[PDB]
Amino acid sequence: MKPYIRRGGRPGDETYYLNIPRDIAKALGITKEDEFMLSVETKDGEITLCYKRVKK
Amino acid sequence: MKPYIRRGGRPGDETYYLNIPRDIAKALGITKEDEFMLSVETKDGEITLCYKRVKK
Repeated sequence: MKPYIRRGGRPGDETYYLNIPRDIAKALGITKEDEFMLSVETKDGEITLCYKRVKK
Repeated sequence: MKPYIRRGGRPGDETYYLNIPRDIAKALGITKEDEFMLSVETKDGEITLCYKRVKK
């Protein structure tokens, strides 16, 4: 998947999002109550964004 | 941090997103054409969503 990038009026106020596909979200029971801790790590010498579910 | 949940009619026809903080996005040079491969793992015994960049 490609990143989901949103903008406002002011230049440089853009925000970035990664999608959670429906069936993966459904299989994981992901809800608006969940909390994630984000780490940056290496997977196969490539850059990885890891969201660890910490709450709910 | 929490998920960015957007639209839905309620029935699991919702969409789920995880935010990349702007300066992590900037430090990784994230642009709209980057490609990410989503994998699901355990970290400290908790579910982790890992997004590996597979194309810049």
